[PDB]
Amino acid sequence: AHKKGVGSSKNGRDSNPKYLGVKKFGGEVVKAGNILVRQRGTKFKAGQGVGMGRDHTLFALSDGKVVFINKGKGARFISIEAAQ
Amino acid sequence: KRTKFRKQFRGRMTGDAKGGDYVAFGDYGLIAMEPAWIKSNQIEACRIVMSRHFRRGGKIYIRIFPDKPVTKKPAETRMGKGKGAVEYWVSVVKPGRVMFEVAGVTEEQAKEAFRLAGHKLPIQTKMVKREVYDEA
Amino acid sequence: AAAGAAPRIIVKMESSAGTGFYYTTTKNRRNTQAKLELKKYDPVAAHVVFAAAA
Amino acid sequence: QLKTKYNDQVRPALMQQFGYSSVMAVPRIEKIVVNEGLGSSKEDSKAIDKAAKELALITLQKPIITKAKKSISNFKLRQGMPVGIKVTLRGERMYVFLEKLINIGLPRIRDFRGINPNAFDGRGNYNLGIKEQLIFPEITYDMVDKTRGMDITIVTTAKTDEEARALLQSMGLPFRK
Amino acid sequence: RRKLRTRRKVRTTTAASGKLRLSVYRSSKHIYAQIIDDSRGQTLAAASSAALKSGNKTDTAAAVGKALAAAAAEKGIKQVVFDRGSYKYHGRVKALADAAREGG
RNA sequence: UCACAAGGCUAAAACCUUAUGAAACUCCGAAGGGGCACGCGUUUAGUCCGGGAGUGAGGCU
RNA sequence: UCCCAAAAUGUAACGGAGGCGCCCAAAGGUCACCUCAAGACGGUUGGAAAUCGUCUGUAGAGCGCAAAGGUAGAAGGUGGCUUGACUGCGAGACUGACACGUCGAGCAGGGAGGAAACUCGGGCUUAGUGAACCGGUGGUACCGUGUGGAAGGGCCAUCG
Ligand SMILES: [Mg+2]
Ligand SMILES: [Mg+2]
Ligand SMILES: [Mg+2]
Ligand SMILES: [Mg+2]
Ligand SMILES: [Mg+2]
Ligand SMILES: [Mg+2]
Ligand SMILES: [Mg+2]
Ligand SMILES: [Mg+2]
Ligand SMILES: [Mg+2]
Repeated sequence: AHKKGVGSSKNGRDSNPKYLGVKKFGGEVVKAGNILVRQRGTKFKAGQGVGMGRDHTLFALSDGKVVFINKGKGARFISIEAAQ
Repeated sequence: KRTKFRKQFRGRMTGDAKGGDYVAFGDYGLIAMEPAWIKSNQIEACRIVMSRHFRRGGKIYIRIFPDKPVTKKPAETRMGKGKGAVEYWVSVVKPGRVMFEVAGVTEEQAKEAFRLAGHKLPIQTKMVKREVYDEA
Repeated sequence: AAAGAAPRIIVKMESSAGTGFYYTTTKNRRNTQAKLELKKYDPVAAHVVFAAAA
Repeated sequence: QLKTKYNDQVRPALMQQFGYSSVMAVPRIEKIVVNEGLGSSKEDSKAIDKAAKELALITLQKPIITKAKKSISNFKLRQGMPVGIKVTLRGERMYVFLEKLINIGLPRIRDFRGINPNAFDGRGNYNLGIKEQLIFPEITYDMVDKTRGMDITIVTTAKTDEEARALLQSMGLPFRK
Repeated sequence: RRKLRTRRKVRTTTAASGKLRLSVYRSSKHIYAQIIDDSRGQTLAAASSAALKSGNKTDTAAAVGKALAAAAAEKGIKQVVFDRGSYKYHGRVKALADAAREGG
């Protein structure tokens, strides 16, 4: 006549969002200590003027202007060059 | 028929047929015309039809193959509580894709064995014959 | 954390300096077995090494 | 030692045999490598002690315990535990132990008529491991417990197998024909 | 095997350091100890040892350390970074060091 | 990586030609989108401080 | 953590899979050194797999645990010395309705490793967590009800 279940899911679950990616893009002014990429790994390597926290977070060290170096795929660098 | 080990469940979407529209392994070939789903048993049916009509032995190339799991919820359940559990298997045959290749048989034989397979099929078809040397 | 705590325990590293100051971290008892001996700063002087008080 | 000079008298022998445009472009001998892979079934600390002793007393050089590559198949295997014993001999002590071998080794071998002449390192080298230990200059059954055997691997800097072969034999070596 | 050299090489932060890096090459019985401003593709000072050597083969390290550092006085170089090679900072290249490390 | 069509080859795997599927494959990879600078060119909004809210059942293509 | 998620972030479902509520006194700091899986030829126990050698070998391995990204000029394997798994702070950003959360240059005390430039305020990273309240404990001498004490509170630390 009717049915009695009984099944469910073992799924559903997921994890709260991890707002990643670059926050500071090609040709952008930058204050000292402004963050420029959140990333899982070495996706973007620090160049001149940019350091890297343990989160592999890239944060700029001395003001200036942001510049993206794509060195042919899998090896890429972000840097600051000050204006003048 | 089935695949042997995998992941389990899937989805659905469509546009025209990737590869391959061309006639390898044989002299005569049967081609989809419609964006169907094709179940094992439907092929199984075409295989057995053509296999009988050719008797011994001819040569039969069943190009298409059901890797796609389709599910169906239990009988009389209110939606949710889960995803349906693998009812059967389909092969997402898009238009122009060649489903069948037969060779070692006359044109007549090929026509017939084809037509017979066609009437067992969810979708319109067309037979054709080589020249498609995009590669080999 | 929780009571049962068989491996790893919150130990407190109290100074020899007799200042009052201490620290806290965790030791496994599988590998420390006896005691814990560490050399950290003291803010009531400058840098005087502590032992694993209960 | 003396053996070195004999190599240096094999050198114009192979220069003359092969017509080499250079004297360094002639087959030489790089290291000797002694392996002792008991383990797996022999998990005894006492036994690897004994292999250490035996090896140190014949080869006059300390031996390394080459552990398990951490491959743990169905049968008896595991992570990081003793399974083999290596002693790499090159240069002086190579020549000393090797002369000990042609001199007192294969001669004192129970039922001996040469070794396998069919090709080895088709790259151009040559190994050959050798069984029993009760056939020795230094090993005695009157200074051990049970009975074992080992592995031996030379590296002829040859370019093929005929040239390796030649070097080996004219260095003083038995080829069972 | 090239790993030691490219290792310490990248480990010398090229430009962003500011200081100048200082090559060596004691593998042969001749060296080359160059002084480089990294960034600019240019090599500043330098003091070899194959244009007469006195005679010493490895004893002369201190000599070319002192000779180099001597060139460094004139050109005006007071800051440095020690770009070793596959060379494990011990004797010879340590001599070249200590030598330049006082005779600047 | 997982799956898969005919054949070769070999003791089956690997490998060779032919051939193909993929949300949780990717050698690649658009259209589009997003950030920043200008306004090189049109137009009108914006932002902040303070008072008053209501809304938090949505519906179809 | 991955897919859904429509190549910026974000995005629901009783949608599709899988882990966590720890662990490490070395698996941390620094210094120095080493390079993987796998197949082929030949090798005493072996002989599917053991241990040795030669050749190939950009990752087809490893990273305590899930997976994703990452990584061979090391994060991977080994050794020396070690307690930065440190106090007093925090320019400036990421991120959230709030409370939270995350990254962090640089200054001081004062130390570790290095010959040194230097690096170190835990762990390749992302889970290993609990706001207040009332209470335990070590320091502190801020308040202490006529005054001087003491009970009691307050502060920093810290445990449930
Ligand atoms: Mg191409
Ligand atoms: Mg509501
Ligand atoms: Mg609502
Ligand atoms: Mg809605
Ligand atoms: Mg989008
Ligand atoms: Mg919503
Ligand atoms: Mg209350
Ligand atoms: Mg108190
Ligand atoms: Mg009190």
